[PDB]
Amino acid sequence: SMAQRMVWVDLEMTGLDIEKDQIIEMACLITDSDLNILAEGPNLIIKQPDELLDSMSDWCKEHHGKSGLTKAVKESTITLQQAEYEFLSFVRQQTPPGLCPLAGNSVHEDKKFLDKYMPQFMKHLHYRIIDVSTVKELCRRWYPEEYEFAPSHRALDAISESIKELQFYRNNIFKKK
Amino acid sequence: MAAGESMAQRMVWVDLEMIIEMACLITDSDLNILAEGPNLIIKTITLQQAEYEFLSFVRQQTPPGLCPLAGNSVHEDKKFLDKYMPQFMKHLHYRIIDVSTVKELCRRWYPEEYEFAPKSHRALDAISESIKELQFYRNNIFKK
Ligand SMILES: [Mg+2]
Ligand SMILES: [Mg+2]
Repeated sequence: SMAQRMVWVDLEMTGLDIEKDQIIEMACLITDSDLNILAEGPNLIIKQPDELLDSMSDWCKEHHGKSGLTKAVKESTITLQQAEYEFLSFVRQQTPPGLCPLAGNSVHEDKKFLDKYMPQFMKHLHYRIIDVSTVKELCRRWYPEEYEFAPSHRALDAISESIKELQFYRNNIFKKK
Repeated sequence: MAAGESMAQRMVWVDLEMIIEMACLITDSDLNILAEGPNLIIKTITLQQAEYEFLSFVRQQTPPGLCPLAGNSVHEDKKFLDKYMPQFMKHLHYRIIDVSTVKELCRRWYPEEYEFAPKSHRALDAISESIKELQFYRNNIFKK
């Protein structure tokens, strides 16, 4: 039951460089094994210095500017430690320790950034992941017709769409019972 | 399909076992093995030479940036390779085909079929087992 819950997480960062870039937005949801959303967790924008934001890549600067994320990061007073406190408290109240997997689209990158910057949060979770993008690639290869009809760079919207994408895959390309 | 799409839908299967043994091969979109790559030992050669070997192989086998890494819990292997074989990883897509994801989905949604699924320490045998496991999943829990 609770051991089969999933911890869905999406991150927005200043870039892909794990050695230099930081987390600027994070959202978390808790679903059961049937993808029913059980709990909506914190949706936080994490304060980061102005120099890193002004030094972002062209893709990151353009997109995080058009979405208003850069201005929100400039506006935020939430540190990385406070964000980890909130997320750790949420998952500790929602999941049993060490049994539930991270979930999302290409969530291995999010797992890299969380292992580096939120290690206690990741210590609460299982080591396996549920990568929706794996199912996406398998659907693109084996079910192109269904893939064509499958369903803002902000964390909450992205993770909601990830859950819906996996639900579409289960409804359309997995064996009916 | 259009010319080149079947090649763009190939998979680069890799496995690493800890002295580190590393093996790699290529499958088509239907999991048929097309070519076997190097099977190397790194700390009988150096990391840079082994990276060159694997990169030359995947250059001969997949178009740049289009094909994903594949394997069981391949995210850990990708974490290692992004740091120690970055030129090899730059040839690959950023998405992965994690057989462990399908394994978890089968355990949750198809437990009866899950009890029948396939489950040495050499990397090539691990790749073979991962391919057979994904094929079992396609045969038994995916839409006919
Ligand atoms: Mg995402
Ligand atoms: Mg996003």
